[PDB]
Amino acid sequence: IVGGYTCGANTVPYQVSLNSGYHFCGGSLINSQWVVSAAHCYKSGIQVRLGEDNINVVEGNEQFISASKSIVHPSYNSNTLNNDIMLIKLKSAASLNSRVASISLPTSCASAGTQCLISGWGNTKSSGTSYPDVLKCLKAPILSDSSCKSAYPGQITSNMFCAGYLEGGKDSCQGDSGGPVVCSGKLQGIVSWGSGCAQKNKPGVYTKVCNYVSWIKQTIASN
Ligand SMILES: N=C(N)c1ccc(/N=N\Nc2ccc(C(=N)N)cc2)cc1
Ligand SMILES: [Ca+2]
Repeated sequence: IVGGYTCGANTVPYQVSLNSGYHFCGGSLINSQWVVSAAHCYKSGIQVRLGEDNINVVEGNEQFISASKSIVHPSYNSNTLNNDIMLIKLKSAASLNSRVASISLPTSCASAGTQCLISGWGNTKSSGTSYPDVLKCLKAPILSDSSCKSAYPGQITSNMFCAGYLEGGKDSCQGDSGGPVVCSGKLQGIVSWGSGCAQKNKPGVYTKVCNYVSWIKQTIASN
């Protein structure tokens, strides 16, 4: 997260870190046994780390649970990142508590202008690299689809939206991938992609979760 702020320990209790020996993506807990992340975060041997704040220090609220199953969206296209969404089932149910909480799926889509909370342990620099240890947060509005598609001609699909600040300075970034964009109490976005980070006229691109709620619910119900 570039230009964000320190969330505060466990203030984003649905935020998970996906770990394969190191943090490599965020993900959002959607129930005790399921995380949603970006399909581009897919790897074998994922451990989901819940209750994390400082991802490099055991602070006492963590639950580390291995994934039993990863389900990448049927139509995920890694070239275009269209349908950049994946479900990860945990080997065992997370113990839900105030610091490890699920986030509601949308029942409908969010609108341009809606303010969202984007969070992650991704790079905090737009030039160069600094990875934070504690969770970073960014409040960012959903941008009109037209500004999104103007920003990234030929790359934005109906399964994507832009959020952030065309001015630059405030964005998600590498390492935030897969993490939540939560708007009005619902997971509306997954950190998906962008050009660099917090660059002028290159807002964050986010998987449009509300397109996937049927698939998520059906997939979870069947798995
Ligand atoms: N500007 C953003 N919103 C944004 C930009 C990039 C982004 N990328 N995530 N992850 C990512 C993963 C791997 C590489 C790599 N092969 N070197 C680079 C980036 C996630 C969000
Ligand atoms: Ca920790």
